[PDB]
Amino acid sequence: MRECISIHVGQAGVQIGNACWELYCLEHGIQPDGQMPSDKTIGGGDDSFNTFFSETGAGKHVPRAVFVDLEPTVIDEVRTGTYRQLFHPEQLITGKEDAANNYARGHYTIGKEIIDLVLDRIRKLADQCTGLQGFLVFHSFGGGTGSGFTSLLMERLSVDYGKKSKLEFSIYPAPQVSTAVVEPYNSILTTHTTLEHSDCAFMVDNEAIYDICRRNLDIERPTYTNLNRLISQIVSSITASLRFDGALNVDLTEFQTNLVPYPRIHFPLATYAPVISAEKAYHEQLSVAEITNACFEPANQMVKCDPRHGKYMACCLLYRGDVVPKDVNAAIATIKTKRSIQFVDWCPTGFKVGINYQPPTVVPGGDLAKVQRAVCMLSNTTAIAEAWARLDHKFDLMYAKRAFVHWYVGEGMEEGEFSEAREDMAALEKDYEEVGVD
Amino acid sequence: MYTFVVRDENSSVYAEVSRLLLATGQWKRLRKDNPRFNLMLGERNRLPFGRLGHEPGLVQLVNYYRGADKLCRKASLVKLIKTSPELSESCTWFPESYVIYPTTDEREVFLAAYNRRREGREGNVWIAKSSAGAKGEGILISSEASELLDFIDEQGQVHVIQKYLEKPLLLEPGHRKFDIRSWVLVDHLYNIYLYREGVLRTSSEPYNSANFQDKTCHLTNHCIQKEYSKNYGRYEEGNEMFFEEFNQYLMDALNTTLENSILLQIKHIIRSCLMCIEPAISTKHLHYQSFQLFGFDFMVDEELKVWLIEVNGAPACAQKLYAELCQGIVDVAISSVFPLADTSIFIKLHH
Amino acid sequence: MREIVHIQAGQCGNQIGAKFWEVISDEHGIDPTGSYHGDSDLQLERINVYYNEATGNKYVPRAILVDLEPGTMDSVRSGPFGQIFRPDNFVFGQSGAGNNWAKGHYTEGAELVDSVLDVVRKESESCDCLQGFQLTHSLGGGTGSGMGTLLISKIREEYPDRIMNTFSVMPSPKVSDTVVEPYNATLSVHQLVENTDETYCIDNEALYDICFRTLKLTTPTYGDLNHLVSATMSGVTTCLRFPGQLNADLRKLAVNMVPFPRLHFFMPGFAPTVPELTQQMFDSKNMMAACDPRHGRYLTVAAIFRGRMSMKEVDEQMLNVQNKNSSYFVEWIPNNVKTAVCDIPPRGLKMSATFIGNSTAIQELFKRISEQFTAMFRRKAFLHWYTGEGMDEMEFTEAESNMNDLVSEYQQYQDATA
Amino acid sequence: MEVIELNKCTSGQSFEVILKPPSDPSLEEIQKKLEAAEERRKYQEAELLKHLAE
Ligand SMILES: Nc1nc2c(ncn2[C@@H]2O[C@H](COP(=O)(O)OP(=O)(O)OP(=O)(O)O)[C@@H](O)[C@H]2O)c(=O)[nH]1
Ligand SMILES: CNCCCOc1cc(F)c(-c2c(Cl)nc3ncnn3c2N[C@@H](C)C(F)(F)F)c(F)c1
Ligand SMILES: Nc1ncnc2c1ncn2[C@@H]1O[C@H](COP(=O)(O)OP(=O)(O)CP(=O)(O)O)[C@@H](O)[C@H]1O
Ligand SMILES: Nc1nc2c(ncn2[C@@H]2O[C@H](COP(=O)(O)OP(=O)(O)O)[C@@H](O)[C@H]2O)c(=O)[nH]1
Ligand SMILES: [Ca+2]
Ligand SMILES: [Ca+2]
Ligand SMILES: [Ca+2]
Ligand SMILES: [Ca+2]
Ligand SMILES: [Mg+2]
Ligand SMILES: [Mg+2]
Repeated sequence: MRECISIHVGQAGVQIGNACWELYCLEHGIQPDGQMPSDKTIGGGDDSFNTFFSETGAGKHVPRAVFVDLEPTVIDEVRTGTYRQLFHPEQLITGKEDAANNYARGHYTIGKEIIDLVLDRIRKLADQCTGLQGFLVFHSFGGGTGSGFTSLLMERLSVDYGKKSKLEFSIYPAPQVSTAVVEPYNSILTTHTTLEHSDCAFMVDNEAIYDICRRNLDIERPTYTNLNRLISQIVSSITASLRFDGALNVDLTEFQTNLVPYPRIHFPLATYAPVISAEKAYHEQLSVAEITNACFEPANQMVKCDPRHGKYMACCLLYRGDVVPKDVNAAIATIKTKRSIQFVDWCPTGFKVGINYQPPTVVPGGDLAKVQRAVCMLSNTTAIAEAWARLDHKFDLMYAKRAFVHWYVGEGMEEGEFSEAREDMAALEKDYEEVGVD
Repeated sequence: MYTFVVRDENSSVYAEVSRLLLATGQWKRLRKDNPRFNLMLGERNRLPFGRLGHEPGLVQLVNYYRGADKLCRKASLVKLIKTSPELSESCTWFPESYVIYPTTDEREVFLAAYNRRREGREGNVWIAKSSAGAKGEGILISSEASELLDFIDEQGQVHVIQKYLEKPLLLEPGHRKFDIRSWVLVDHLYNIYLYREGVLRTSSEPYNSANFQDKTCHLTNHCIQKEYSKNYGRYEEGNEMFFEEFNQYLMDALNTTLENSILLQIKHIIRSCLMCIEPAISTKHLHYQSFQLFGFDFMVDEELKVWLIEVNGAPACAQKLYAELCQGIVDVAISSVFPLADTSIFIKLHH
Repeated sequence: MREIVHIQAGQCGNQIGAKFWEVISDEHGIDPTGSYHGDSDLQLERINVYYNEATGNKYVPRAILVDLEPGTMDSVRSGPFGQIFRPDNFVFGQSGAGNNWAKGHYTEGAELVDSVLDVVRKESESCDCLQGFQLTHSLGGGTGSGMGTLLISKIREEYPDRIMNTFSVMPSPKVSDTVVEPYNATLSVHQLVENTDETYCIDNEALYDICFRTLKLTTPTYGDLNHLVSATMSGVTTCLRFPGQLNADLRKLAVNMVPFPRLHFFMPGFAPTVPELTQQMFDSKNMMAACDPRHGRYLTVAAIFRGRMSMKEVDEQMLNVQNKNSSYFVEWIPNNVKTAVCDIPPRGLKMSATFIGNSTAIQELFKRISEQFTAMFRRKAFLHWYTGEGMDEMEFTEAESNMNDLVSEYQQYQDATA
Repeated sequence: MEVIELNKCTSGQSFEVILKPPSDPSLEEIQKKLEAAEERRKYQEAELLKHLAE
């Protein structure tokens, strides 16, 4: 058994981390006090769920997680929340002045002051690992800590742990829930600095999560808690293969080899179904072919783009609940009849499929209904480059006039890092084009 | 009120649609890159489809279908025809055609059938075309394959070669060739609307079987007959004959209708072309919605068989009909999504 | 825990400042004794931003009161809450400033300023993590204007990495009670251009018209004008005093509101259904700076709604004003209007809507002052009272050039396209 | 439609479905990066403190 360490950076990263860990505990049967009645290996074990949970002699199960934010408002609600006793105060790290939605301030000014303490506390968790896989990093693109400090930590993790794999879960900025005008700048600057250190990054556009919550859960103005509860679902179905017995994506390395044939194009599109509101008296279950077919509708994607106008290079199907391989191959065959699914010449037209018999777990009181079969699709389609085109254009409009740039220079960044980062994503947008376009 | 932007200012059709929307009193025009628009009358090349449908609180509409290029360009159309089961490489209404690149390429395909009919001494006059050429240039006809792709390796753009219509229906008086242009509007619901009024764009010099040299007996394009033509304008003004008079000619001269004799074939070719790509370009459940106006180009042989020769995704109208069509665009494609305050000119082709 | 230090200088500053502490003390449930007796406990979650907590859970405003004459500060010590303030934070002189910016900045104010920064420095070191400073003052007088901007420049020297905010009453287009106000205002604007991060511009003619035309008070007073200001100061600082996340501290607000460092002068507005408020909030008749926004374009905008309301409607209504009036927002700053909603309403009202615009139409205020300044300075009228306190003429020229440059910048960005 | 690499266990099943076959900076350089940024900051603070001393 090989371990994974999760790192939660900034407000978004932490609040999403705390929704993921609550969901993990319900899925594995761990209580708020870290006690696992189903666990008969006391104070130890090489079970696959031990990839995410340590174990004390007293029988507590501790997340292999570190939370870091440069202001304490958010992490302290973890210290006082219903899962407070899950963590050791040494896994939670606070500044007192945050990055003020300023990449340069989280990366250069404040990141320099705190990066070495975060690495120490990470190292203490890595010390008790018999064979570390790598890290899953949760953060936002728009925040100053999420963008600025995250990219600095990835640079340092690539040397302190040069061989380990690094996976990202990144929140792409959406104006309907965004906190700052500068989020396009922070997104581009951190993507450029982080790109050659990330092995595989699953980006969630808050816009898509927002309108799913509106349309399918009938929440008229979704909150972060509503967004995070759905986000945790998709995250859990992606990490389930690391925490449960199986033979697909059992190692962080498999994510890259199965989904990322091109190192720079390491941004898989996630699509999830079914998202059904829990208060609707009830619904008649959907087929395997129906939720599988929902995975090709843009209204269910974590990022709103049109895969029909690009090419796939890989596709995984992660089912949970009452599903068997017969019904899957039937849905796939019939779905390739009616859908535009064009792979690249250089790759086979195929689907890797995983099934876990445990139906999806839902949080009590949440807005999502207990289903008995769900599916998450991971497809590496060039269509996700539409998200880079949107951001790059917003970046361009403001930067042509140097709007807000003085806030970054004032922190010691040079104007040239702006042009450098923008030229990188210009290349990336073109790389995406040569692959998926004729 | 509603907002819209104009990003191809040299479009005759949507130049007039813009003018009619402003006369509404319910539409205001922002400029190029104001993103807070309801409707985008977009550019022809590299229109940013990825930036549409991402403005909170605004239903957005664009006058182009992402992906309609695979049908509106020659190389793409032939690949579409031959590789789509719905449309068959044995397609009856599309002329024998082959994609061939200068200097995936059907050039040895092409002369296999060339010699096959030389063996049978059947008609062996082909034609080579491209998307880059215009002005009746980058176009050539001849009987011997040898120097017609001696002629396109002479260029560096992809060109197609296509069996030439050697026995076309020829108007009299004149003994002259012609094309038929039909305008079709696909709205956001993918209703296929056919403009009741077409036009025959005509040649004004008798069709000369004997030599392909001078391309004014051969190429019915509006401009070459306006530009290298003695009698451009004699029989009909502007070499534009419209359906009412063409109908009367076929009746008087061959005892048949237009609707019967030709239109049923046109409507069938349109349905087949656009339903074949619906799964690939429909915006039914997309964050933005599309409509688009196409111009189909058909030719008719002597047996009253209709042939499709190309589809135009950014078409121009005929001067007599700009008013009627352009307002039909507003009522069916624009005011369909953006209602205004308070018979028909299209043929719906069901599906 | 992200504490602010409040300073009020001159008569105007101390009056406005005094009523500001009345309004937000009631909002946070503090009584004139400094003891809390409120209903909810969001009243106290961020009370440390503006109040020092002291013995017996007595809450003392982190406020410093400054003037060159004792009169106006006897009035505040007499007022409803005059007893809430720390008596050592009254820092006062006896000479006065004589409506003379030079006296406030260079001579009379020089004698008193080091005692003010002594109190500022003791407040600041009782701060777990000082956020910045906010000053209330007039630009037309001598103390708030001349000594106010001296305090600012001295505070920037000791705290160069902290935010500096001002609420600044500016000369009015038609109304004046002193002859030399153009000189005092121009000399202070030059100081503010370079040493503040955010300035809220207020003038009395606009505040008066609201009082008379809208709230139908037959004979408005400075007291009425001052309740208006203090109500909108409570509004613009709601996101700093109550749990939220948009514009929750002074630096984050600055990053979202100031695209270019010199254009940090804002138009405040206030109002009074949800479609009702959002129409009011954007009307010229509801802003307090006597500039019409339709004569410029918004570089950024911050809208704050208070009370309990359908945030779905608020989100929908703001979107409609943006898409309805796109012409008045720069197209090269995407999504430049940000909305915050806090549940606790102001007293008397149930749904508030305060507006913070960074509009290039503020150009008009600086050109009004520039035209007055030049008409006097071209003839050196009244200048001997300033050079008589030691000033050079070139100090006036430089201030004039800088305010004219500021006007050119606003026009530059008013014109820019994408 | 081949169904290769089938694996089963108590918790679930895995397999592949083919439809059609085909046709970093040093640690030293990092702090040198953060020190050049810290230099530029203090050069800026110094010029302001000099300007205010003036
Ligand atoms: N989905 C989701 N998005 C969030 C959450 N919190 C913040 N965001 C988004 O992230 C952006 C703001 O970044 P934050 O994470 O709050 O900033 P930060 O990382 O804490 O950095 P600083 O506060 O500037 O130091 C906006 O685009 C928000 O919409 C969250 O809990 N869930
Ligand atoms: C239709 N557009 C006209 C706008 C009228 O604008 C205003 C503003 C004010 F601030 C006052 C005002 C008030 Cl309200 N209270 C006062 N107490 C002592 N002085 N003083 C005031 N002004 C001094 C100069 C005066 F009285 F000498 F005129 C005022 F009267 C009109
Ligand atoms: N296989 C064929 N046989 C006979 N004539 C043909 C032919 N293909 C094309 N033509 C004729 O040559 C002319 C020019 O061909 P084509 O339509 O492709 O040029 P073009 O792209 O400029 C038309 P438009 O200007 O409307 O886009 C046509 O009007 C047609 O009459
Ligand atoms: N709103 C308001 N404005 C005032 C008040 N007192 C003075 N002013 C304004 O400020 C100017 C006089 O400045 P003042 O505060 O008396 O000067 P200072 O004491 O030297 O700072 C005039 O233009 C008035 O419009 C007041 O109590 N309220
Ligand atoms: Ca165990
Ligand atoms: Ca690496
Ligand atoms: Ca003295
Ligand atoms: Ca001293
Ligand atoms: Mg934060
Ligand atoms: Mg053409």
